[PDB]
Amino acid sequence: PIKLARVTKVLGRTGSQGQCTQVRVEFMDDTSRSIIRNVKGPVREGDVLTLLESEREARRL
Amino acid sequence: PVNYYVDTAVRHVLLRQGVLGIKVKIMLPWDPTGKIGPKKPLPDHVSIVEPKDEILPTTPISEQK
Amino acid sequence: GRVRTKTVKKAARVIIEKYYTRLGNDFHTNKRVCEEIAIIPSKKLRNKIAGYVTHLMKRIQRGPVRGISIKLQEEERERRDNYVPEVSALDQEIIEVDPDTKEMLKLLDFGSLSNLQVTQPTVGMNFKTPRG
Amino acid sequence: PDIKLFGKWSTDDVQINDISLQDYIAVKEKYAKYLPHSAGRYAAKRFRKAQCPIVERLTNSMMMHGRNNGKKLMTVRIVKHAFEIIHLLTGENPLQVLVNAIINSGPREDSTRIGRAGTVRRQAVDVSPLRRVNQAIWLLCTGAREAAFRNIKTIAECLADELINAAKGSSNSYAIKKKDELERVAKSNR
RNA sequence: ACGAGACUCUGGCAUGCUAACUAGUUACGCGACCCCCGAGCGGUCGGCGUCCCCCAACUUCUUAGAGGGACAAGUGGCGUUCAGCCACCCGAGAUUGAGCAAUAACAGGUCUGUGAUGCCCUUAGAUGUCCGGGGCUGCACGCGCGCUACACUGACUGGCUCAGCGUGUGCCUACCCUACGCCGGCAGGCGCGGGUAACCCGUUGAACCCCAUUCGUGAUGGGGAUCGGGGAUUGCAAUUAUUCCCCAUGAACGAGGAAUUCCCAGUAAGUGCGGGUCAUAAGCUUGCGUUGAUUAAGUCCCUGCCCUUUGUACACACCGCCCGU
Ligand SMILES: [Mg+2]
Ligand SMILES: [Mg+2]
Ligand SMILES: [Mg+2]
Ligand SMILES: [Mg+2]
Ligand SMILES: [Mg+2]
Ligand SMILES: [Mg+2]
Ligand SMILES: [Mg+2]
Ligand SMILES: [Mg+2]
Ligand SMILES: [Mg+2]
Ligand SMILES: [Mg+2]
Ligand SMILES: [Mg+2]
Ligand SMILES: [Mg+2]
Ligand SMILES: [Mg+2]
Ligand SMILES: [Mg+2]
Ligand SMILES: [Mg+2]
Ligand SMILES: [Mg+2]
Ligand SMILES: [Mg+2]
Ligand SMILES: [Mg+2]
Ligand SMILES: [Mg+2]
Ligand SMILES: [Mg+2]
Ligand SMILES: [Mg+2]
Ligand SMILES: [Mg+2]
Ligand SMILES: [Mg+2]
Ligand SMILES: [Mg+2]
Ligand SMILES: [Mg+2]
Ligand SMILES: [Mg+2]
Ligand SMILES: [Mg+2]
Ligand SMILES: [Mg+2]
Repeated sequence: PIKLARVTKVLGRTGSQGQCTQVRVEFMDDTSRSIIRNVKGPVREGDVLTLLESEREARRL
Repeated sequence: PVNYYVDTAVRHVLLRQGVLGIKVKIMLPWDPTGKIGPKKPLPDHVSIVEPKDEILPTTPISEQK
Repeated sequence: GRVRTKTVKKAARVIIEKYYTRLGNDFHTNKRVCEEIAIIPSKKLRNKIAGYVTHLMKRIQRGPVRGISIKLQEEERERRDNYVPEVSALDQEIIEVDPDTKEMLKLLDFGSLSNLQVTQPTVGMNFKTPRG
Repeated sequence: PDIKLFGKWSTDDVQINDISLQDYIAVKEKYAKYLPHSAGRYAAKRFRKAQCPIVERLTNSMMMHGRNNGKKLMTVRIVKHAFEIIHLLTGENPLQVLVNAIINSGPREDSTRIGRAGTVRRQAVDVSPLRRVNQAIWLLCTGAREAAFRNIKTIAECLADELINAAKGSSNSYAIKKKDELERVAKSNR
């Protein structure tokens, strides 16, 4: 299923050239839930991300 | 400040085996008058004056003259 | 970046040292005082010096600064430093001592003190950090 | 007073069905303008182009290629004609069609490359809403541009067809094909 | 202490100051035209007075002088609560763009810029210096900087409507910028005036752009190479076509392999206009405007350059040193 998540805190810049951004995201359906995600493109705190597959987690720096 | 604080001169002298070149640079001193130096100071030189002595007031005194 | 070069900082510190009374927290009054007292051949340099003087004055009002010290501030710190309690903190009606301390006092013919109270020493001798 | 794009397209009835993209599409009351031409300074600061109305963003992105750089009045005319054609074909507000097309065209999961000049390996990542809007507009403009080239068909008609197909969700559009391929590659790079 | 910053020029703000017939505005008179259904304290006027005997005021717009103005100053966060960073209010502006630029070096370029210059060589059958004619451009082929295109977001034919930076009659020195009238279809030719210049060209009627017309995916009315025949200007001289104009001819080219360049806001790109060269003269360069974006507010992956640690049998410094046939 497709899920929506809210960006709580921006963590850092990842990638070979720094193209990706590592952030912390909390699910809308369950406010207790929180994971770490890699986002492509400009992103700031409060943005809403559409997770097609919400089980994957990213290796934080 | 190089334009008005530095005086430059380039000369050539012919010696037996060829030409020698001479370069001379002189940095002028600051002079309030324009006789032997630039009138204006260097841009980054700040001169803060020493405060004068002030008598500490003790009792209100009214002087009429 | 907005880092101030050492020229601005040195001029501001000297101005605050010499004319602390005339300055305040207003940038415009400070910049009017600076041109009165100091010789700055530039308008932008004067504005930078005044803007640092205002920040430094606010910092001084918050508390002491690591750098300059004002004569009035030093004199007031002397008054704050002559603070004296009504009673001495050394005065105690009962002072607890170990038996070895009492023996040391006795060897100096001071075993007749009434303020002394002998406390039981710790039973176990374990005062070292566990090596590992 | 009521402000309508080109004097005839109202903005009150338009509504956005995506919660994520609500903060990055500017079509609503305070972003309602008469024309998609404001000479604004939106590129001065980061994230400031999210306040630019979406019609003006389409107009800006339609000034390609280099033979059409700076010709923004022709682009405004093209957008006006395309909206007229869309209203005639579908019968609904062209602004709603544009919003639906931009929502449907934006990829949701992408793949980031780790490439030694010849061989490339990739890993799946997420796409921020602003990049989704940017890529949707770029894909729509590219599809219209490639459709109009070397063909007896006005650029306005091709743009209208591209927008209608993208809003409908049909695979006949360039943007939907590109989005599907990008998402398939991202899925396979998990 | 030098470099960096500071500094100088430049671009943005001032209805506050100074003051202007080689800049204007407004107002008032005269005049031309339109509406006699509203004729008016009416509209348009880059049409004429209002300084010079007397017949208006004033710098908003134009010029350029003196000063002001912005300092991370105010607020909220994050920071050792420091140095400083992020966001926001107010504000013309919260990072305009250039110039100058240290200690030390390179066998970097320049003797073809110099009456800068040391040594060689030549000097009357000249390597001096003039004159005449050629060459520097010669074409089986490779390599760079560029211009024009491959069209319909186009081409063609009309109509409408907007700039800025600058130059202009020259010691020798011959060669300036051009308004207006007539002739020619055009390149041009005749007259007759202004300007040594905020005075004249000039209100620099620029091009893209805008509004209509024709064409209709056809190497086509896209593209304009290569050629034929005529006409005219500069020159003492145009052939190996100086340049320009007119008919005719109508090539490759349908977006470009490996590889590779430049760029973060009035920027990239599109589009014209000045200056240099210039008797004749821009596909180059150096500047100026006009239309005007996509993307990014990061990193050390590629490339390169700096630091710290570390190893060295290198010091002409890895293009090194060095071993054995
Ligand atoms: Mg077409
Ligand atoms: Mg004025
Ligand atoms: Mg050499
Ligand atoms: Mg030389
Ligand atoms: Mg020589
Ligand atoms: Mg020589
Ligand atoms: Mg030469
Ligand atoms: Mg001869
Ligand atoms: Mg000859
Ligand atoms: Mg040659
Ligand atoms: Mg070159
Ligand atoms: Mg080229
Ligand atoms: Mg060029
Ligand atoms: Mg056109
Ligand atoms: Mg043609
Ligand atoms: Mg025609
Ligand atoms: Mg035309
Ligand atoms: Mg043809
Ligand atoms: Mg043809
Ligand atoms: Mg001929
Ligand atoms: Mg020849
Ligand atoms: Mg022809
Ligand atoms: Mg040019
Ligand atoms: Mg020329
Ligand atoms: Mg050349
Ligand atoms: Mg690197
Ligand atoms: Mg070793
Ligand atoms: Mg060593």
